[PDB]
Amino acid sequence: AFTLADRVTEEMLADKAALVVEVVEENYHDAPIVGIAVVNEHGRFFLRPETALADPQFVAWLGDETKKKSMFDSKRAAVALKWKGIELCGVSFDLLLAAYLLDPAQGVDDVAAAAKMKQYEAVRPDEAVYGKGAKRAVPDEPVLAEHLVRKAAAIWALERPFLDELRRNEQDRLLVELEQPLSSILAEMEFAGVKVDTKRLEQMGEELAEQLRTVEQRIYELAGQEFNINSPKQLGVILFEKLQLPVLKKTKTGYSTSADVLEKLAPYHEIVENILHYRQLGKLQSTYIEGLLKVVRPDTKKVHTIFNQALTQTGRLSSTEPNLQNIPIRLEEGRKIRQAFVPSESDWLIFAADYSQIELRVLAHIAEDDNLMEAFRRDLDIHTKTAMDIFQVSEDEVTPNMRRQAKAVNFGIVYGISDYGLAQNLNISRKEAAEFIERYFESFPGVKRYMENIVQEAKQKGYVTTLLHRRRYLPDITSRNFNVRSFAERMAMNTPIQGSAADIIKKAMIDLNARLKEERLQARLLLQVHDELILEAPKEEMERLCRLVPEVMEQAVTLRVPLKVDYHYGSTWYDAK
DNA sequence: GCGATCACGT
DNA sequence: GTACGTGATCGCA
Repeated sequence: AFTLADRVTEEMLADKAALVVEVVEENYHDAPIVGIAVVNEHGRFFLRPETALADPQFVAWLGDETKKKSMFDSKRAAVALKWKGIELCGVSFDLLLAAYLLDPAQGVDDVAAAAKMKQYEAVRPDEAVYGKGAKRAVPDEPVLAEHLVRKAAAIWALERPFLDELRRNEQDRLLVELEQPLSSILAEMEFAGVKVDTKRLEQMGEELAEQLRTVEQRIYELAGQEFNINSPKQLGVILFEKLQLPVLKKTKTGYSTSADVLEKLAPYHEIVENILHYRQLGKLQSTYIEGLLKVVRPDTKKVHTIFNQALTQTGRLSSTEPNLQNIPIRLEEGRKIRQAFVPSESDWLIFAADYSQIELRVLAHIAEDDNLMEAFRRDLDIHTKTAMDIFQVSEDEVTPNMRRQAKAVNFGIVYGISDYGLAQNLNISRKEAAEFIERYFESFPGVKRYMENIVQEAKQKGYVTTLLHRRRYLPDITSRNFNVRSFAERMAMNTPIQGSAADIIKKAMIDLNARLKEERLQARLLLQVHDELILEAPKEEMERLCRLVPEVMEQAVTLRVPLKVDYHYGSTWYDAK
């Protein structure tokens, strides 16, 4: 049983405890704390938050680094407490991050899922307690208090077996020196948020809305009819039924209207280019203008993203509400959305720094391919150099299309694309793509050795690892379905590359955070997107940041090839280019 | 109201 | 067809 507590007592404030600070709303920013449980050597306690969070001794305990707490998803609680003006310190074990590191494919999203990994089932899944979707609801205090106490008791019971397995995997330092410190840095970044120029966004959205209606009127002209252009079903009836355009690709219920297909239907009818333009404009208007404006807080005029640290199978961060990694990077108005992201104070600027080709540099290091390593030691343009070797031409003989094809081979490596995906990316046959790949391996035989050796290692051990000992289990590597086996082989090759790059960026973030405080700069980390870090800082700090940030990022790890960082600053994220 | 499906940005 | 997140439509109960 447990103590349903009236007031905070001294025995609730031991120097080691499992702690539950429950935030039930999915978006925890400025969200209610619905209850608190503490389990320690003296007992098990449920506290009402209006009581506990108004208690000086309990608040002092929360903020005391020397009182150690074990938790699940400590960042959710940290941020919810930041919005109440309360600091959470001393979190020495995060069970969500521990479960993530042990097996990211398990999907661990609550205490019960993690507990089941160790045959502990005396805790319910959150979904069984709070309900799903519309029916979601905080239950009565007796049901709530038992749930929170069972979650804390599970965290209390599970710390030792989880830490023991992490230690056997050589992942104990990964948890304690990388993922957990990063969790606190991410909490600060989310809480600070990023200032959005909403008038600029609304002005962009008004541009699009008038452009969209011009294109949309033109499409109804060439259609001889009005129809929902945003319905791929109705658009198929207009294209392939009414206008009798060739069906080149089939979807599983009707006709494909992908941008891939439409670009090749373009010579046949003027409607097609107008559909393509409508699709561009409408994606910007719906996903990025209206999408962003919906998640800007009117109190702060900021967006406060939520970074998901325990989701991807490579170790990269993901982010939501908004997903600021999805912001377009190709077109002109694509990245012009980034004009809307501004410093949060007068006379501050945005500073952005990004790793140049970190994935291919990591590959050069892991594969120890002499040709790849030398190209980076000479700081060559890697796509031009790849074209030179594959086609055996001098630099001045590399045509733009040759460089494009080499760049597509290189991107297929960074992102693990199939050779059918290479064919599909280059609009060539599978046989031609295969010959492309063999010429690459003729030029980079160390990369070929690495690809063969890592697949054999994944088959032997059952998993692959990154430079900082993240692992990914690959049970499909021995499957008899060719497509299932092939995807697992590509993941064996890709995860050490993408996940080691993720490791390096996370270590750079931790090193940068420490250096900024050591230097007593006001500069603050705001975002991590792709291979880039974004900060804001007083304009009087730019010259110092120009030396400090690239140095910290370049020295985060020592590889057989240099790490290279490009950096810029400006009055907006766009202009930090 | 929720799930499957399509499309598009990463 | 890499890692993912989002929006729109559709057609269910």
